[PDB]
Amino acid sequence: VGRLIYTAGGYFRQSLSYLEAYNPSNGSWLRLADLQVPRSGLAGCVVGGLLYAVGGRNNSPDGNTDSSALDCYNPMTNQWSPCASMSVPRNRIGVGVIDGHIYAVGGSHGCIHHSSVERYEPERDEWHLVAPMLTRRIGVGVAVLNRLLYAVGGFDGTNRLNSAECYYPERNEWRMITPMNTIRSGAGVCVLHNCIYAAGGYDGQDQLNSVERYDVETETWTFVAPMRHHRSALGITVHQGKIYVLGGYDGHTFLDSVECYDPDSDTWSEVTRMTSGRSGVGVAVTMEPC
Ligand SMILES: O=C(O)C[C@H](c1ccc2c(c1)OCCO2)c1ccc2ccc(OCC(=O)NC3CCCCCC3)cc2c1
Repeated sequence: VGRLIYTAGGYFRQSLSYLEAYNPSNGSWLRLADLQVPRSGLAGCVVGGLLYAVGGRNNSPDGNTDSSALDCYNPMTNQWSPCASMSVPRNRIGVGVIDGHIYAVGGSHGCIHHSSVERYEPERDEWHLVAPMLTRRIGVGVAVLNRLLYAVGGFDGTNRLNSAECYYPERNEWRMITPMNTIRSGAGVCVLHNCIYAAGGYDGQDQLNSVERYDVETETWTFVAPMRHHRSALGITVHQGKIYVLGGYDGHTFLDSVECYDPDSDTWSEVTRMTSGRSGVGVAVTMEPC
C-alpha cells in the first residue's frame, strides 16, 4: 500500500522540471520538488525506494543540452540530489533495473545515435560500460523480465525499428529476439506478468494507438486492445497488475490523458488527467512522499 505513480520532466513548448505524483487509490495529484534541471526525453526508475531521473535533454529558449545526469529523489525528504553522471549524454534514453543496478541504454548525443550501454551501482555511486547493443537505438523502450534486459524498437539514425534484442548479464552479450509486428519509435515499453508490452510510438508516418506484447515463452508478439488515444513519447509504468500510460503526443495535442490497461478484461480505461499536457516524461512507482 501507499505507492504512487511519479511523473518527472517532459516537454510542452519547452522541457519541463515538474515532479508530480498520482495516487490511483483516491485520484489525487501532488506537485513535488522540481528537477534541478528541466529535462525531456529522460527515463525514470526506482531502486531501494529512491526515484532516479536518468539522461534526457534540456530544451530551452536559449539552448538544447543532452544530459548525462543521474539525479535521485528521496520521497522522505522531497529533495533531489545529484548522483554520478553517465559516461555520455543520452537523450531519448531507455532504462531498466536488474538486481539493484540501473542500466542506461542507447539514446542520442547531438547527431550520434548510441549503441552503448552502461550500468550504475547505487552502493558505489559509480557507472561502468557493458557490452553495446547490436543496433544503435534512440527512443528505445527498455524493460526487464526474469532478470534479462530488453531493448525494443527506437530509431538508429536512418530507419525507425521494429527489431528488438535481449541482454544476458552473465554473458555480457546481446542477442536479437523476434521483431515486433509494428515499427515503433518512442513507444512505452514495460513488463506485466510474463510479457513485454509495447504501446504506441511513432512508425515513421503516424502516432500509434496499437499495443503488442511479447511472450518470452512463445517468442511471439501479439496485439492486445488498442489504447483510446494515439500516443508517441509517452510515459509508462505498471502498478497493481495494470499498465498506466501518461501523456505523449498524438499528432495534434500534447496529451494530458492517463489510460489504464487491465489484462484480465483486455480493455483500456481513462482514469485521470495530468495537470497539463506533455510528452517525453519519465515515470516510476515508489512510496508516498513526506
Ligand atoms: O522516431 C524518432 O526520430 C524519435 C521519436 C520521434 C521523433 C519525431 C517525431 C515523433 C517521434 O513523433 C512525433 C513527431 O515527430 C522520439 C522517440 C522517443 C522520444 C522520447 C522522449 C522525447 O522527449 C522529447 C519530446 O517529447 N518531444 C516532442 C516534440 C518533437 C517530436 C518528438 C516527440 C514529442 C522525444 C522522443 C521522440
